[PDB]
Amino acid sequence: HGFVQNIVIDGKNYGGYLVNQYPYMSNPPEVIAWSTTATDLGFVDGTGYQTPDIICHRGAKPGALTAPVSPGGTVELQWTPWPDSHHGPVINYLAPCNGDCSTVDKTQLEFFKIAESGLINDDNPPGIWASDNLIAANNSWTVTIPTTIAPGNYVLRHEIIALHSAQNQDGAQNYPQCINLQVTGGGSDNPAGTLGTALYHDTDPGILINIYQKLSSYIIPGPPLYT
Ligand SMILES: *[C@@H]1O[C@H](CO)[C@@H](O)[C@H](O)[C@H]1NC(C)=O
Ligand SMILES: [Cu+2]
Repeated sequence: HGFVQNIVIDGKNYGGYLVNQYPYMSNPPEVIAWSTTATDLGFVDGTGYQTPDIICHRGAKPGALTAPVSPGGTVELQWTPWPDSHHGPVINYLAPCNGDCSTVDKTQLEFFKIAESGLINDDNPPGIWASDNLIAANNSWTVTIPTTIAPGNYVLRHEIIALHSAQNQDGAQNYPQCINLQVTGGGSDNPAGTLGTALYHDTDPGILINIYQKLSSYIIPGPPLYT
């Protein structure tokens, strides 16, 4: 259980959507982060993969603000302290807003994968995952925005999937966090985009999986990485 508390871009903090404060507030602040109803700090499991909840988490609505990112610049997302138990991949997708991200229909966003990290080492099952990398980096993930994509406004959909219960149907725990970015530079790729509700299915080999046994490979779920 956890959520993105803060985002660092070009030497300043953009406060995140504090899901344990703002939902109780009724005049909460404008942020670059999407609002959610996930006040349990919980997940979207396999029962929700073909519901709108999977896109930017349960009941999610666009953030009011959009953060400019320098060309090929870094977006550092800072989580609440991530449990060692919650082993699994950290995956990053962009969808174009074709306009102000604050007014987009989330149901029509088309995501391309810009980064994935999965099973790093399996010497000691369940092993060392991207989630363990995120913990070792004091609960922060660094995303580099490609230079080869068309500039414009994009939703960054940032996700940990926890696999600690994933040996059972609908056991995998998706933690998607969305923020609004204004990508800059000279690129011109418009990568083939996957609907939120076509990202994952509940029987994918990276999703329905027993992590506690020796694993020879791990197929990171979601569409193919763009390069
Ligand atoms: C995280 O930072 C704290 C100090 O702020 C430190 O005590 C902790 O051990 C750090 N890093 C890692 C890899 O644990
Ligand atoms: Cu949890």
